[PDB]
Amino acid sequence: MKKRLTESQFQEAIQGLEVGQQTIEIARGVLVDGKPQATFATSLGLTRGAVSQAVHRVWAAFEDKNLPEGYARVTAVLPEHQAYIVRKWEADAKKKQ
Amino acid sequence: MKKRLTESQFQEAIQGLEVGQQTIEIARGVLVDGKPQATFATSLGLTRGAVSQAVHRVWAAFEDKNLPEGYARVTAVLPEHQAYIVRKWEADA
DNA sequence: CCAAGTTTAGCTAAACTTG
DNA sequence: CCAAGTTTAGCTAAACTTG
Repeated sequence: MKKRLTESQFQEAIQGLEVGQQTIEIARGVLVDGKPQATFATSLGLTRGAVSQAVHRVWAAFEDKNLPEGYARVTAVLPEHQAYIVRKWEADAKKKQ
Repeated sequence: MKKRLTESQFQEAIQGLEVGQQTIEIARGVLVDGKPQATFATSLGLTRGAVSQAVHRVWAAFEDKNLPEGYARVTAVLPEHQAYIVRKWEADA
């Protein structure tokens, strides 16, 4: 019920995004129009898991585009201490609330 | 190519991994016994994609465990400069 | 408790990649 | 070409989480 976009936010999310029209329609109805995921499961004959994933794809896409300014995602295999530091960097940024 | 394992690496690989006996059989058949994926596609009535995925789940598992002692894969969203630092570190291998 | 939503190994399609 | 293998959005099952 919580977790939502504007049309403008939504349009950003789906720009470039490689997904079909069903996914788009489901995500808009849920994220923009505040309708329950369950009415799309029912109406489309789909499990609730499928609908949660559809909504998730558009959600995730929006987040990947709204990372704090200047910030980058990074992944790497690191030795223990260097890995610990990344954990601490993040965790100290989470305990910045 | 062509990626392969002993039955002992294979076991190390899948330890702690949630994986069914079918994925196990396909992965063993291909990575240990050296058989081709197409074999299992027919014998089990699966698509090539499914077999290709089965082999992948185990291979990725092995990869994560043949990593050097203490080494860990990590992911984060950081300020560029800290990301720069992580890339610099990660290059050092 | 309840009902809605989440998660993840594992499947398909079908376009793509490799040798 | 073709044979075999890769990729990834989309789906399920059904345990688990959330409100």
